[PDB]
Parts: sequence; C-alpha cells; structure tokens
Amino acid sequence: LPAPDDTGLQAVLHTALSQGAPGAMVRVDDNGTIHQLSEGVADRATGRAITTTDRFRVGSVTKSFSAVVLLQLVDEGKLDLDASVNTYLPGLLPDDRITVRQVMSHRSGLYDYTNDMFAQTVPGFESVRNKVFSYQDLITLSLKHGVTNAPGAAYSYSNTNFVVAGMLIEKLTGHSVATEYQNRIFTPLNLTDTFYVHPDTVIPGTHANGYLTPDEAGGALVDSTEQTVSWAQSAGAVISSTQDLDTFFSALMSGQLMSAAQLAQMQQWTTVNSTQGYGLGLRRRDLSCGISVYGHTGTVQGYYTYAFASKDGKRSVTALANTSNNVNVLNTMARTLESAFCGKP
Ligand SMILES: *P(=O)([O-])Oc1ccccc1C(=O)[O-]
Repeated sequence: LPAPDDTGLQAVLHTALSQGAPGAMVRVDDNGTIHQLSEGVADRATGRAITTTDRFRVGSVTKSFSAVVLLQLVDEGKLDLDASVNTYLPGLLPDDRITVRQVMSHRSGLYDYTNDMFAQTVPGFESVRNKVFSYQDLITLSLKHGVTNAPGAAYSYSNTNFVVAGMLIEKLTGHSVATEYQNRIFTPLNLTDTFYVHPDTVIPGTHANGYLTPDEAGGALVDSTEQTVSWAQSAGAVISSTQDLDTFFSALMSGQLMSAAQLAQMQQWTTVNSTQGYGLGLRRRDLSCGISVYGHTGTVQGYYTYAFASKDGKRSVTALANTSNNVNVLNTMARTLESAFCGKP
C-alpha cells in the first residue's frame, strides 16, 4: 500500500470542522505503525479537546458485530443463511420466503422504520432517545408498511434487517446480544473500550459528546450524547474507540473471527452503487486509486463513523466526527479513507 498521508488527513479534519463538526479524528494502524490525528472539541460547551482515545457511539458499525455473531452460529451449525427467517422466528415476517442471507445483505424488502422515526431529525431524536423498545416493537413498526421489493431482489438498506439479526441471535443462543458480543468478540479481541450497555444512556469512561445538527440551516446544535439507542440495538448501539474498531476489522479481514467459508459468504457483494458493495453486515468501498477497503459506517445521532480495513487486515482506519445530520461533514470524513489508503497524490 501507499504510505498514509498525514497532511491530507489533517486537511480532512480541518475541513470537517469548517463544515460544522465540533471535533474530528482518525486513527490508522498501518501494519504496526500508528497514525493518529484529532482536531476540535469533544465537548463544545466545556471546550474539552477531542482525542483518538475518546469513546464514542459507532452506530451502524454494530451491524458488523451482529453479522460476526450470526456467522459464528452458521459455523456451529445453529443457523443456515438460506433458511427463511420465519423458520427460526415463526410468524415474524409477512413473507416466509425472506431468508437470513437476504436480511443480512439488505435484500429482504423490509421497510426501514427509521424513515418514520426521523422524518424530522431533532424531533425524532427527542421522541426515541429515552424510549426502550423490544425487538418485536421495532419489527411491528416496519411491518405497518409493505415490503418495498420482492425477497432477494433489490438492495435497500434497512435497520429492520439488523433488528431481525438481534432477534435471531437471542432466540438461537438463549442469551442477550450483549453476552454474545462480549463472549464472541469483545473478550477474545481484548476490546477494552468496547461496550454494549443498552438501554443505559451513559457512555462509560472518557468520551466524545455527540452533537446533532438540526434540519434547519444555521440552527443550534443539540447534545445527543446520552440516549438508549433502543431504536437500533443490534443495528446500532455498540460503543467503541478508534483503536478497538481497527483491531476488530483487522481481525475480521485477517480471518480470526470465523471460518474461511463464512468470511467468503460475508464478502459476497451486492451492488450498492458504482463504487460500493454490501456483503453480510459488511461494506466495500472502492477508492480512487483502485484499492477497495472493507468495514462499515455509522451515523447514530451526533456521531459519524468510518471504520475500514484492507483486504488482508494489515491496514485499518477509523475516523469519527462528533456530529451527524450534516452531509458536508459526512462526505468530507469519507476522504480519510483516500488519504489513509491511497496516500499523497
Ligand atoms: P446506522 O443507523 O449508524 O447507519 C445508517 C443509517 C442511515 C444511513 C446510513 C447508515 C450507515 O452508514 O450504515
């Protein structure tokens, strides 16, 4: 790989701040050599500086954790990716043709309930932030709407799919998702900054606060740090750090978290757009220099995450900006992958 470009990383972070991120940071593990940069504030009211050791909400990066647990259950003979969801969770979905593999790759047609929840960003946050939902409650919210496409037929990202994932985990193991994440992932990889505390609202330890951008241009930021994340659960509620996400995706890509056969299933790409794919709870991004990287994004209120590794896991990158609902910032932060993997132009 090209050398990571720290000057380019610096510029990306600075641009993100100029676009409304209170703070922005990035860590690169380059085959044992660390790159770490941060700019701005973890807490915009106190002025406390952001740092790459600050814990944060990884949002939909959680889907990759959920997928790892499911794929280990496949390895153990407890789950068949091509069995129908309703084989395991009778009567859950309106169509007994929707399979586990389709849910995990967003090909199920299940309506994304979050489009109802967050039609208005800040009011929707205020509505859900202190609520506790069951898995079933979230599925019922989706099922108020028709499916959007035939099973398997179309890619359509939906939180509902990874709510199903958490249900499946809990039903088949008899354990909570927190227990499964801890025993299968957090403990074996020694992820000392990684937690699943749902429905607790506290972020353990030193953390970046999250700042939700309102839908109204120029509006005041809303502190969205403390919330249950019950609206997402196994689709979105993991807490981590840049070091731990780097460790996790390196371990994944280098073959440490499941059999080779299941990793290959995880990397069967469904087209997302001309430069992206989706596997089983896993994203592929194609970079300008002809490198692809593998991992996931997150956008939970107040936190934009990128966490991606090279194919062999030897270079991993995690970037965080502590705002959300700010596509300028989202788009800018994607450029950390360019600078970290493609290097200087
Ligand atoms: P998670 O809920 O963090 O996620 C989302 C939600 C909406 C759009 C995109 C994504 C993502 O980046 O995976």
